[PDB]
Amino acid sequence: VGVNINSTSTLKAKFTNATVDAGKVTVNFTLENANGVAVLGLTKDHDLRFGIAQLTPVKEKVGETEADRGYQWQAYINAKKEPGTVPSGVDNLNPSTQFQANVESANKCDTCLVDHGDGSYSYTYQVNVANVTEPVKVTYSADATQRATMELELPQLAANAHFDWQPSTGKTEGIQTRNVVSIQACYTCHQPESLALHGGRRIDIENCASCHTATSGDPESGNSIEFTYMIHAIHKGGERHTFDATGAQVPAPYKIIGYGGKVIDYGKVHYPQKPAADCAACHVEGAGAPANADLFKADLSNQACIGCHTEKPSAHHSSTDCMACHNATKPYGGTGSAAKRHGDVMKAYNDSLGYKAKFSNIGIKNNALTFDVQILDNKDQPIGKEFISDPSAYTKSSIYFSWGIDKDYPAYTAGSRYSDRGFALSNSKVSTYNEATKTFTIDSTNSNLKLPADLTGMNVELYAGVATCFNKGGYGVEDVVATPCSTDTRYAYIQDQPFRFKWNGTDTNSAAEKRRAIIDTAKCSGCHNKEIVHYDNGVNCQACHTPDKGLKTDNTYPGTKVPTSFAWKAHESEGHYLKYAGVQSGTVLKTDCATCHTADKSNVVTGIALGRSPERAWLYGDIKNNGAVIWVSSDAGACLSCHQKYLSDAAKSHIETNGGILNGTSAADVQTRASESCATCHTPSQLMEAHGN
Ligand code: HEC
Ligand code: HEC
Ligand code: HEC
Ligand code: HEC
Ligand code: HEC
Ligand code: HEC
Ligand code: HEC
Ligand code: HEC
Ligand code: HEC
Ligand code: HEC
Ligand SMILES: [Ca+2]
Ligand SMILES: [Ca+2]
Repeated sequence: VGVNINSTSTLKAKFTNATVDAGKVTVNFTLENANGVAVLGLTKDHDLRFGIAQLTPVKEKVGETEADRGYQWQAYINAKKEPGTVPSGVDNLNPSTQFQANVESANKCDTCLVDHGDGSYSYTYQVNVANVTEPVKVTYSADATQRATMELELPQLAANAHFDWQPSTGKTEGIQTRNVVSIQACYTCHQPESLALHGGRRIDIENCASCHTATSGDPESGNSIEFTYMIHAIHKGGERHTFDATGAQVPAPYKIIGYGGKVIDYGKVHYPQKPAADCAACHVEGAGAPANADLFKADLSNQACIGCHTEKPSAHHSSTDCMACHNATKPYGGTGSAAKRHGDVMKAYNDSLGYKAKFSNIGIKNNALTFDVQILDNKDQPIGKEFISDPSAYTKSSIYFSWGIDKDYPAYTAGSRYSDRGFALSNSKVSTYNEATKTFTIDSTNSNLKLPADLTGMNVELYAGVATCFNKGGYGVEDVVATPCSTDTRYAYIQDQPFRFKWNGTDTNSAAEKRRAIIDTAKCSGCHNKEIVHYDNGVNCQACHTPDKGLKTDNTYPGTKVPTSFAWKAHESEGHYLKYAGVQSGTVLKTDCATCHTADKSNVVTGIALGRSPERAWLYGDIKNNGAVIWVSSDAGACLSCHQKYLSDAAKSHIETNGGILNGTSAADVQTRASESCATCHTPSQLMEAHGN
């Protein structure tokens, strides 16, 4: 007739209805598995807890007036907490008495929970919601929306459930809500486990909001743990700063002190988004978005701003009433609302999404490469050289010519390096600017380019690693627009696809051969947003960062020599493996190859398919012979982008027994002795399972 709770591998809790009788709350809910079969045997002695809160309209008296704060969750269960253990030698703390909302455990009431034997249950709260005054007062209103929450922790799973309803009417639809964000936006950056918080027993956003209330804080740090403030502060991370009385910028890390005085220092957090002002990463709007998704522009909260900017966001700030000056209805002189000012930041990047390069007159003059190039805005109009950016003296807006782009791009040797195939628009030796057409003419004559003997049949590419200058928002600045580069401007890379074709000697109309699918760049962009690190015209890093690219010195690494390949840069990046980095939440784990690599509709990681480029030879350093230049076969070198440092003898023999090379003197040497059969066993599916997926 049903299935026992202590045996079921899946569980779904659903509230059906709720009732309030003179402060007495009774909720009704059902338990079911994935198939929908009733789950029986839930007792009070299971890790079963319940919360109850009101969505209360809040006004705040700020001086001689009241400001609307919208609706805030107020739990009926709160406790007053004096600070427990506070660690010493830890800065940025201010221990003080704080309130904390809580749930009530069912095991405290012998007659509160009823099993109906059919998969449905009824729970009567131990708290009376009619007159809660201490330690935190909640003025009950039957017209106000109430939220019941339940959390359940079993051996095999943890479950949450919530229920919003209006007591006066019994409506669950068409009532005041505070549905702002969705867990799906969080999952764009977060491993689901990294958001299974506390015991791993708290999963749903609605549960978070029910307990992380505006009146709650951490006693041992003195920090607010209000849902909005906390999440903002956390993600501002190491970029959270403030200004003292002298007007100097000082770090303001958000720290939470917990059990035994342990320190979670969110100053260690590095938010991956560039720029970091795009609210939409969490505040998603559109079809299927939460009802109140536009609350981040309602301008009803100062705490919300303070979460990221603190109370002194500049040397010139003195008042803390953020909404008095930063709003849309009646802004302060010289400034604007958050939406507008944050909008100013985004403007340059949003514009650059419509910026592209137009190539023309491609050919050969005196056995040298030549071509014309224009840089277009989002009106399809050319921009002057004054707007073209040179970010540094070593990083310049340049055009990069590539060949063998369907394989692994040109080899890193004299004449075919990124620096040999690149041409800066500001370098008069190779670049000439026509002012009447706003067009650059490039000639490879005065360079170190070693063009292949015959380009016929080759899949070539012209890549525009180009950025454009824009002004910044600020006092009295109404609009952010393209601005000739200066000491006060900022740059943003243009965003287009590299121009690719098959060389025939006559035209650029013949399509080029496609390279294998390796990574899904939309995944890259999901976490990083507009740009990643440098040369951020899309994700075309593999044009410079080749498998045979020169070794780099890293004194913290065995042999003091590390590769510089694209795969290495991504596989080795600290933020891609947050197990012992950051706050160790495992938010990003490189072990999950589907984080970056291409996967089909059936969730098969096709991007890590082996043996698709047998002719490839990687460049590594021998961790024994002081980072001595060695050469590694195709599939092995892909594995050694993570496995090199702690590599065992048996593992080495495993490579070699199966056709692998780990001691080449050259690439040709490798191709001679290489005969890999790795794709027979190490398949995409078994590689995922081997890494814990
Ligand atoms: C009440 C039953 C809560 C629920 C539901 C959620 N949180 Fe929680 N959280 C709660 C308290 C009382 C505290 C203070 C702990 C302290 O040391 O003072 C916290 C703390 C956090 C933190 C800080 C770091 C940490 O404790 O590890 C975070 C990041 C946090 N809470 C997140 C969080 C999330 C995402 C929740 C929904 C899944 C959530 N909390 C629910 C109380 C309660
Ligand atoms: C994910 C890391 C977020 C980023 C990026 C931004 N916000 Fe946010 N915001 C986040 C959460 C979890 C919440 C609470 C949702 C809830 O159910 O309560 C919020 C809420 C806000 C609010 C509303 C505050 C209130 O009315 O009480 C505002 C005004 C707000 N956030 C502003 C804001 C802005 C301007 C952002 C871009 C700079 C931004 N947020 C980013 C999580 C995240
Ligand atoms: C974290 C998700 C934030 C929230 C919440 C708020 N702001 Fe913000 N702001 C954030 C970033 C990453 C930046 C870019 C500057 C930086 O610190 O890196 C900003 C910037 C501003 C600015 C200046 C705009 C500019 O051109 O630099 C203003 C005036 C501003 N922010 C105001 C503001 C207000 C009023 C907020 C509450 C509604 C608010 N911010 C929240 C990150 C975050
Ligand atoms: C009127 C007295 C204001 C109050 C109250 C707050 N802000 Fe402000 N802010 C104000 C002006 C005139 C300016 C300069 C114009 C501009 O848009 O930059 C600012 C600027 C900021 C900034 C950006 C500063 C910088 O990037 O160097 C931020 C991040 C900011 N304001 C945030 C902020 C917060 C969090 C506030 C509440 C504590 C707040 N402002 C109040 C005017 C006024
Ligand atoms: C979320 C699961 C991510 C995906 C998908 C990608 N990256 Fe990432 N990356 C992420 C984080 C949290 C960080 C740390 C940010 C920091 O400032 O330290 C990073 C970091 C990088 C870096 C270094 C950035 C820097 O030094 O400024 C690089 C070069 C990088 N990531 C590359 C990269 C590429 C090419 C990706 C697509 C295959 C990609 N990342 C995806 C989180 C996430
Ligand atoms: C040629 C114009 C390049 C493009 C396109 C990309 N990178 Fe790069 N990068 C290049 C050089 C010559 C160097 C210095 C030596 C080295 O190989 O390390 C770098 C450096 C990096 C680094 C480390 C240094 C740093 O700034 O953090 C990283 C993490 C890196 N490169 C990653 C990276 C990514 C993600 C790219 C696509 C957006 C990318 N590079 C493109 C040359 C070139
Ligand atoms: C990419 C831009 C992210 C988005 C979208 C969200 N989060 Fe995030 N979060 C991100 C990083 C890089 C980190 C640091 C992780 C580390 O281990 O260093 C975090 C951290 C958190 C935490 C703290 C977890 C812990 O202390 O154990 C929480 C509670 C958290 N993030 C919550 C959260 C929510 C609710 C989001 C949706 C509104 C969300 N994050 C989105 C990066 C990103
Ligand atoms: C994002 C941080 C990644 C994670 C997570 C994983 N990989 Fe990756 N890998 C990444 C990049 C940017 C590249 C190079 C892309 C390019 O254009 O050259 C790679 C490369 C590989 C390859 C080579 C595939 C081929 O040549 O056809 C393999 C086989 C590979 N990576 C394996 C792999 C595994 C097993 C992972 C889980 C442990 C994994 N990758 C995660 C970026 C990222
Ligand atoms: C960085 C993204 C990696 C790439 C590329 C490859 N591997 Fe990996 N692997 C990586 C880590 C951090 C770990 C440890 C896992 C853990 O939970 O601690 C592993 C582990 C394995 C294992 C299992 C080892 C064990 O003792 O059980 C296997 C069998 C394995 N890796 C194989 C493998 C192969 C064949 C790869 C090239 C195709 C490869 N990995 C790439 C990180 C990374
Ligand atoms: C079937 C006979 C396989 C062939 C062909 C290849 N691999 Fe393998 N690999 C296989 C198993 C059953 C295991 C785990 C047990 C073991 O004997 O190691 C592995 C392990 C690896 C590892 C992980 C080593 C470690 O984490 O210490 C790596 C890095 C690895 N294998 C690489 C590799 C390469 C490059 C291959 C093609 C030349 C290859 N393997 C083939 C099964 C089989
Ligand atoms: Ca605490
Ligand atoms: Ca965790």
